Amino acid sequence: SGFRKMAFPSGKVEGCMVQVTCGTTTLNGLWLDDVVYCPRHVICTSEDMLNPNYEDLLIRKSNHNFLVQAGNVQLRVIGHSMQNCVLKLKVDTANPKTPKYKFVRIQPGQTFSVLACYNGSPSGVYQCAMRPNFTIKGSFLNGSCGSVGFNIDYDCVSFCYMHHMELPTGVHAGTDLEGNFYGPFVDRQTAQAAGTDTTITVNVLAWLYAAVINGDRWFLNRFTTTLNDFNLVAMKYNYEPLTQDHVDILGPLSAQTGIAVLDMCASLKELLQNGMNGRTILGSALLEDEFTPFDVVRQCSGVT
Amino acid sequence: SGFRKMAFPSGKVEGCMVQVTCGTTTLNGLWLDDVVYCPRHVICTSEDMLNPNYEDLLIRKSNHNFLVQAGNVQLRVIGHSMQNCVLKLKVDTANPKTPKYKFVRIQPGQTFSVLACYNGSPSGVYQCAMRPNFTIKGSFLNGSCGSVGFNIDYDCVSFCYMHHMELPTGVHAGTDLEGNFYGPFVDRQTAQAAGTDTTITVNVLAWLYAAVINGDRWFLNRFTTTLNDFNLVAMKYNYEPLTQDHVDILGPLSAQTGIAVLDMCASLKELLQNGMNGRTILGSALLEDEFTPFDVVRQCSGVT
Ligand SMILES: *CC(=O)N1CCN(Cc2cnc(Cc3ccccc3)s2)CC1
Ligand SMILES: *CC(=O)N1CCN(Cc2cnc(Cc3ccccc3)s2)CC1
Repeated sequence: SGFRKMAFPSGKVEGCMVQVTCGTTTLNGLWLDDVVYCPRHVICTSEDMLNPNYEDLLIRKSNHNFLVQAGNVQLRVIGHSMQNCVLKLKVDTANPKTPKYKFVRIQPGQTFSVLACYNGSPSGVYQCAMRPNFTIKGSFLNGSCGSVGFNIDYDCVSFCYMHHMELPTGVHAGTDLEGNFYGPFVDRQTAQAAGTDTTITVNVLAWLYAAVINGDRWFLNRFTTTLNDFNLVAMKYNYEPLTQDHVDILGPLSAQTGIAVLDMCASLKELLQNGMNGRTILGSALLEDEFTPFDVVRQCSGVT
Repeated sequence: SGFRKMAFPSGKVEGCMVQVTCGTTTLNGLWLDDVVYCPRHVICTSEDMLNPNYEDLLIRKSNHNFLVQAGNVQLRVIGHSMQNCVLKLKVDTANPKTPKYKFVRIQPGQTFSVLACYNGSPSGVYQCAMRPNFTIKGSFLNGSCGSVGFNIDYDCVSFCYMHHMELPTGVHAGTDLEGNFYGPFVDRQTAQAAGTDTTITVNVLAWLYAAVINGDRWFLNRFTTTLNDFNLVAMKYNYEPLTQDHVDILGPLSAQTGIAVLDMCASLKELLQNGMNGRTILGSALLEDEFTPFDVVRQCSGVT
């Protein structure tokens, strides 16, 4: 028993982290097979970041300008190309620690682990969610760009995020491993405001199910509701609308606990309307939304 | 910017996890050099756990009864011994992935990362703290025993915890790597109640400093207090007494923010007395106590 904000084991990803330096900028790269992926803003000076023309800046760079170091050994760059907002640096050596992998583009509400790195070296691992406004709330200092987000399915690492920037409000933006930003963000030091950071309703319900499985049951009430009634309340509280797809995904949790999804929605509705009254659920005084239904099943079952 | 509950990268520890089976019980083992460490209750049947005499049960076990598997390859056991509540299984092969390591016994209030494992395979990593009542609030299912807690200092892993049991209240108990339980707990299926789970005051103050460094400043007030006055309030709220040693340890955070430790104590005193009033600090609606002052400095500076 017990329920924790749990990250995937990071070993498979640690073996892929490298340092990439172009001129005076050093950030992280992801080395998979004979390609190193990194944010294209590694070619920028702090002056360039204000309004960079990446194609033009890249013309002044040659393979030998990209210094790639894996541990304390230098990798030989034999090609370079820009794919959207990432650079792909072809090296002459395949990463011998390359795990089975995929590049996936996640949907808002999906969680993933981040291996925060500096100078190609891992500093820590934590769990994030792609917010409904396409930002993530991470922990990233200067030098952390190029750190990646991922999920693991037994032995296959699905990379979903590469860190590129921090908005003026302290929230984070990045791309998938094809270099496409999540949301409307651009790799430019310009006015970029995030939209409404709504709560991931389906995740909150999954976490309420985890609470029941782990013994926290005070919030269970004698009520039920409908999808439409619940959604009127969810709209009022800046929660994402709950769909039949979300109800279906919560089916295994509903089956395990014997609590119908709509009954849990009515418990959530009362928590939104009445608050916690100074009480806690799974050690939290707020409704946690960074556990998906899959995460709750995975953690409550013990998938390795 | 941003502040997350961050675990150490788990790769160095993943390379040490093995499966240990004795009869019908399978749990995790830690393989360092040519020794595999595991909870001694691996020799128990569910019937034995009620009142086990470990020395007597161990007499009926031989080296060949301890099945140790690292990945899909079997390790040859050439010796076995009991040290307190752990068994040390000498194998004929040194773990080629053994990192630089130490065995440390932590004090309450200290944090560490846990690599939750099942059948010698890593499932996830999360951050814990040794509670003042010597329990930890983990996420452990049956089969997770033998999973370990650790800290890392650059390339040296300091192992501090091995998981042994869950109390009837859903909290966890275990040993250091010398096999001595933290607290008064015993490896027996018997009535073991935990003492008061008080809040780790020095950790809360460190986390308030992290909040200020990361932009959350609403809770800063116009007041100050003294150690004795603050401690009268801390006693009332089941917070650990703050000592001059704790004040000294908070010195670098005080210096970085320009907020004197006693002024932060006065902010904490008002938060205890008035509550949060529906507001949050670093995404939390409660005062977080599982970040030490060292953790805050480490994360806010980017140590790898
Ligand atoms: C996320 C990440 O690692 N990066 C993107 C943001 N930059 C910010 C900086 C750029 N240059 C720096 C050093 C400097 C400061 C002032 C004048 C000249 C150079 S920090 C870091 C990389
Ligand atoms: C923490 C950990 O991994 N362990 C300590 C607690 N045991 C509990 C169990 C013991 N035997 C089990 C299977 C069984 C159930 C009922 C009757 C006979 C066998 S679960 C697991 C290991």
